[PDB]
Amino acid sequence: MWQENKSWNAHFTEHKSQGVVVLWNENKQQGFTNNLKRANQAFLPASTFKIPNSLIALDLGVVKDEHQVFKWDGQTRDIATWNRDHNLITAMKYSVVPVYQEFARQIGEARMSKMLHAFDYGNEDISGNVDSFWLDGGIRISATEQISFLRKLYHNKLHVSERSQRIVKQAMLTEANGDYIIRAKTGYSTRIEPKIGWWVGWVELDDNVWFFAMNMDMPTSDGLGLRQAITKEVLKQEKIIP
Amino acid sequence: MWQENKSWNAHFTEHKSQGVVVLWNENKQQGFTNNLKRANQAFLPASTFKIPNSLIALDLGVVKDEHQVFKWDGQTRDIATWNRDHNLITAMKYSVVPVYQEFARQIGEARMSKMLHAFDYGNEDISGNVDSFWLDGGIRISATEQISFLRKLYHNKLHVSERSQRIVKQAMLTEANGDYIIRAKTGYSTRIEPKIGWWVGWVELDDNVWFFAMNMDMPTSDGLGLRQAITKEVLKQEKIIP
Ligand SMILES: O=S(=O)(O)c1ccc(-c2ccc(S(=O)(=O)O)cc2)cc1
Ligand SMILES: O=S(=O)(O)c1ccc(-c2ccc(S(=O)(=O)O)cc2)cc1
Ligand SMILES: [Cl-]
Repeated sequence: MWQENKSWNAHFTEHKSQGVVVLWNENKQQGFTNNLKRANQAFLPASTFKIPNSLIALDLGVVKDEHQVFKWDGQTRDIATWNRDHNLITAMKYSVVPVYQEFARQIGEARMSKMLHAFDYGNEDISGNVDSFWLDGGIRISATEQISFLRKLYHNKLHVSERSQRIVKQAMLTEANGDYIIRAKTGYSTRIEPKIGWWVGWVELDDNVWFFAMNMDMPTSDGLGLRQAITKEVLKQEKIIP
Repeated sequence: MWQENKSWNAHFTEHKSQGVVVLWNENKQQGFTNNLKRANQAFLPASTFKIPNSLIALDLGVVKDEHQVFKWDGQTRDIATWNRDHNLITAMKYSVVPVYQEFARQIGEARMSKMLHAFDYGNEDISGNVDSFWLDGGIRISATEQISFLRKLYHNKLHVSERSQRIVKQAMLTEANGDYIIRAKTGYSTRIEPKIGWWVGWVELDDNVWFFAMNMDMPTSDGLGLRQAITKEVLKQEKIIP
């Protein structure tokens, strides 16, 4: 069911990095990883939590559709793409934290806890601040737990409307060409050690889907593109993408 | 409403070709084309009909979802990608006619005719074989009529469920990167003169969507790649994509 391939560590060492990549072959019901232990260690989800947060806001009517505009609050922040109006698509694409903090406040603690319990998401713990617990609160999730959550979403099995799940999967769209489709979400856990970069999602092929969940040590923002670079190197090594 | 911009004709003359490109700026509600007459000339839709065909098959339950596998019927045909099992996603990607002919036969002429009238689709005529009328029957649609149909699909305003429209828009996914998303459908009218190629769809940006419908003279299959190349050069010139 699960099997270890330490050859992938070469792609992390090439960049003075350390992390885990978890792959799940859906047709084969078989998984692969370079580090079985780290694959099952739980971290703050950071902005990968925007996937469940989006599903919850949509199912509860906090967000009516993927076109609804959440207007900039006028506060100029460090990330320039945040200083503008957004909808669900662009809020996801640029990980616009302030938009999702507003979602979390509207959802509230009671509804957020009950939804995460129904999702079986990570340790299901929302302890901490209602609008920041996924960045510095008590919630934790492993790479394999991310995949288990992503598989339910792919098959429309979560306890939200199929419509909510289809909208979030549209918003997760990251890349598409004649060879594959990638639906994924980045994340960067900075507030609580150890600082890690996330990348979770899946690769749609003609005949199959490969779910993936990776995280890696990330001491600064400069290495964030290594998330994408290293995952693709593993995908290329395993003959999943050309 | 429509502004003629015949500088685009340069992009057709470079490649020994002739045709029309039609653009619709959704935010501004203004349209652009290099040839208003041809923009309103109605042709056989060819495999661009796979968009309404998909919508009807899904709304009637002929297609359960985008994952349902439709087995190869065993007959080896000239296009190698057709000689395999398909789902809705890959049947649209590779324009697998025999799969959609089976859809059309199950839909039947009565429901096909009723649905195209509800869709306001072209001249709404399905005379000929129910499983080939978009290739050699009486149906005709112009580039501007493709735009108006696609605009309803984008806004979920066609007379089918929101679910069917979301699934078909997912299946139209052609290309996606950090700059744009293209949902579109190719078509090649081969059986009745004039032989023409189609490309219809839209380009999703952060802040806007640009609908497009193009067709061009296509006497040989060697020029089919010019549909996307010419369209993209127009999009590049208009600063829609980089
Ligand atoms: O602590 S702040 O509230 O100012 C903060 C700033 C930035 C981020 C951030 C960074 C990168 C990414 S992503 O590259 O992984 O998508 C996602 C989110 C999170 C929190
Ligand atoms: O007449 S046949 O039944 O043998 C036939 C053969 C080929 C095609 C065809 C060709 C190209 C494209 S596409 O490049 O626009 O996607 C779509 C469809 C249609 C019918
Ligand atoms: Cl999509």
